[PDB]
Amino acid sequence: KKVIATKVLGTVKWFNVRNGYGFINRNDTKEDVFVHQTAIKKYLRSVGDGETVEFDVVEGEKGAEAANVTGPG
RNA sequence: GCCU
Repeated sequence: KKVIATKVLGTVKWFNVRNGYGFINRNDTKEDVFVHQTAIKKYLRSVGDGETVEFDVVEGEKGAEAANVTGPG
């Protein structure tokens, strides 16, 4: 998957642990980006609604998606 | 695994 942007900050809109995905609102563009549980760095791979996260934006098979999702430090 |  092609990297489109790196070191992007965003706010978690919601993340559903039953379905394994959610959306992050990018702080730089105000657009939502899909996030799958497997894209979150070390339950073990989850983020919380309302938290600020840092991530890359990549081109998945269905459009842009988050990758390498971590805390901002 | 694209609005729960």
